Amino acid sequence: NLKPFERDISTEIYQAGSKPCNGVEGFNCYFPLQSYGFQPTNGVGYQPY
Amino acid sequence: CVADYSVLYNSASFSTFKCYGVSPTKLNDLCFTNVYADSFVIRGDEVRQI
Repeated sequence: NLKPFERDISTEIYQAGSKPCNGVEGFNCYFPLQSYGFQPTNGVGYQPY
Repeated sequence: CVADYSVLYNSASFSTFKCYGVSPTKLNDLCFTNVYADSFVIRGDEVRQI
């Protein structure tokens, strides 16, 4: 977890298991940023604030 | 019984492994009163419906 008012621009691949991920993709490792699917048909609470 | 989910999850044989109440790393130390394993065969197209 980040500290108070820390910012993090990092885009390097996250590892989610015991085995290494010395590369761009895998089963137990991921790109760390995910997009919000902000469609107007989303209910409130799923809309952008 | 004692459940070694770290042996289970870090295996390569699973084409899908997905958890919904927890991130899977909690299972190594989190405790429960009982556990049920519900086990069956389906088309690979339909694993998403589970």
